[PDB]
Amino acid sequence: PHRYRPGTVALREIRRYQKSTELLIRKLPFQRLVREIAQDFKTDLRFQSSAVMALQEASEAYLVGLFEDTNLCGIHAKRVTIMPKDIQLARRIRGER
DNA sequence: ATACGCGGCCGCCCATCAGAATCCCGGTGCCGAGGCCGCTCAATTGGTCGTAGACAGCTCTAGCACCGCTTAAACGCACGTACGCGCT
Repeated sequence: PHRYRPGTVALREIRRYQKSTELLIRKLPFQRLVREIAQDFKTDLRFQSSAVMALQEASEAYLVGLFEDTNLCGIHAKRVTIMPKDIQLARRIRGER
């Protein structure tokens, strides 16, 4: 009986997932969340279904980029798994915040 | 030939006059608001025309809601491997 050796599945997908364009985040929950905050400035406002996507794309890509910076720093240390600080470390250096 | 005298020397406590050092009052240099000001060219003033844009009417897209059949994706847990990370 058989189970793939660790780290054999993850890379395979990386690429599969790298080749394609299609969004990873969910249409319903995303939307609800967007509505949640927008209400908190002013309550009960509307957006064209696309207007929601416009918003959805700009952030989905945004993370994937940060994860990439997080990874280099994980590597720089002789490590293998993106730890917390690395993200923060990354955040601090970019000096966005 | 043999015995007495003393002489400046000196430690002693005791006296006089100048110099060192702290406190009572100080001048000096640096920084930053002030004042002065004056020739003047950019804002203000009084004024006309016209056009953006507020506004009200209107219609006509699309954002919401809502439902249920279908199912892919998320979930949670079980088991172990191969890394995080600690030490030397």
